[PDB]
Amino acid sequence: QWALEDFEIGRPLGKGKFGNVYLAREKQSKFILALKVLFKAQLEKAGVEHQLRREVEIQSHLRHPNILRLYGYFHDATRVYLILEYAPLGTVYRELQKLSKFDEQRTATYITELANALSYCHSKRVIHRDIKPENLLLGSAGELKIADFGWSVHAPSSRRTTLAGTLDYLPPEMIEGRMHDEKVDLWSLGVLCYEFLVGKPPFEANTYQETYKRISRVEFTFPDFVTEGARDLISRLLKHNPSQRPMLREVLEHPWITANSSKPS
Ligand SMILES: Nc1ncnc2c1ncn2[C@@H]1O[C@H](COP(=O)(O)OP(=O)(O)O)[C@@H](O)[C@H]1O
Ligand SMILES: Nc1snnc1-c1ccc(C(F)(F)F)cc1
Ligand SMILES: [Cl-]
Ligand SMILES: [Cl-]
Ligand SMILES: [Mg+2]
Ligand SMILES: [Mg+2]
Repeated sequence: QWALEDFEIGRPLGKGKFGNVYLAREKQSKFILALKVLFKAQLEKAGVEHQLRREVEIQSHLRHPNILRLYGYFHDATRVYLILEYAPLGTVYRELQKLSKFDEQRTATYITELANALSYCHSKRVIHRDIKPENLLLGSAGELKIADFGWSVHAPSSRRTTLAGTLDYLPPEMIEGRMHDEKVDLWSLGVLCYEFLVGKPPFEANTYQETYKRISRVEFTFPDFVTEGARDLISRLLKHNPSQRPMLREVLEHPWITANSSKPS
């Protein structure tokens, strides 16, 4: 169906390990979108063809206001193209670097939107497993949208692919290569809440080996300015035993969230 000739390419929107994303406009409809370009050669080399198919299949059937749309795909002799919804206000990552840290109302609103989107995902037993600021985009009204479903699977699961970059957002069971389920996303939710309020993730360290150690032992402390309500929520989410982590309904109905968020469930 679609081919490259159907689109006019614009400015670079961002880069990932494999993804090279551009602003684009479809010629006949003038529809503005984001084009995610991947190189077949590096995809074959890393042997992650299965990750790309899972990304296309899972994301294209999901329909939720806080989840980025995937309209379609096409491919030539060298590249693969994903046709995505364009997010005009950029990443949460960039926004965090601008402001250094978010206030309690901004943080609570983001968490509510995340919890809403994850609740929808888990209802189909879809787990994301790669929730971090670079993969959270912002709509035209500043609303949060989850993207990059390249690591997503159906629960329960093991891990068959090599862990690439940072360990900062992964729970002990995933890092120790053990079996895991939906509760991995809730650990990540706890890591984000901390980083949103503090300015850096709770287990950050100088080396891979040390970050590994702090995560498996759950070693984190709060700065003085973090209030009692925030500490309660974060402490509940960062449990070593996954079955002790709260349900998403509990997060959405937490007194600190309900008092500070500006959006409903
Ligand atoms: N729909 C989009 N709108 C705006 N920017 C995007 C969009 N998709 C991706 N980007 C930018 O490109 C970067 C990489 O996209 P992503 O799909 O996460 O690539 P990868 O899967 O290689 O990590 C993101 O961090 C973001 O900054
Ligand atoms: N042809 C090659 S080579 N390496 N990956 C591919 C590939 C990966 C994903 C798809 C997709 F259909 F899911 F979109 C198609 C092709
Ligand atoms: Cl290109
Ligand atoms: Cl306190
Ligand atoms: Mg990404
Ligand atoms: Mg990816």
